[PDB]
Amino acid sequence: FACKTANGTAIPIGGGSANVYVNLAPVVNVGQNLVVDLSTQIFCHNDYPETITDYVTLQRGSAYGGVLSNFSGTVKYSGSSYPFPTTSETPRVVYNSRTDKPWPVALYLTPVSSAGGVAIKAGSLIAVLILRQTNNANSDDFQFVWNIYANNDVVVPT
Ligand SMILES: O=C(O)CN(CCN(CC(=O)O)CC(=O)O)CC(=O)O
Repeated sequence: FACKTANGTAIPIGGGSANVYVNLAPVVNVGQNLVVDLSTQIFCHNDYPETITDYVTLQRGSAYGGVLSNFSGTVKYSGSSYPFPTTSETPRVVYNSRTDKPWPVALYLTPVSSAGGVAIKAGSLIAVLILRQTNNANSDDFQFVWNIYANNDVVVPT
């Protein structure tokens, strides 16, 4: 089991970490959601699908910088919604193919009442998402750590 980002950075068997640089909507009004869809940026595959089933969770998601200060969050994982920053590990998603498939994570971020101006600075760390990978054969328990960085400013107009 291994993962890759949309620009080709890999995390190999056994886990590791990588940076993910994401374009964000440059403006988000009070009452609207800023969507950070990681499913178009993070992909994973099972190397030996005839031999083993791999299981994948969002073990935890943390917010940083302007996301932590200026937004109220939820994370959708494989169709279900949870608080973001997270308070529990999600259910497991099955990976059963050598073809890379999306990691089905999206953040829904709406401005807090105090947000105004540049609410996320371009280049800043906005999130760390920990993917936990297990399997149905042995006790392997691997962490794939995704450090999410903003490519551009996000403005909340005032
Ligand atoms: O997980 C696999 O793909 C192969 N499994 C078999 C698990 N299968 C049972 C079966 O194929 O009859 C679970 C499944 O139904 O996918 C071997 C193992 O026990 O580690």
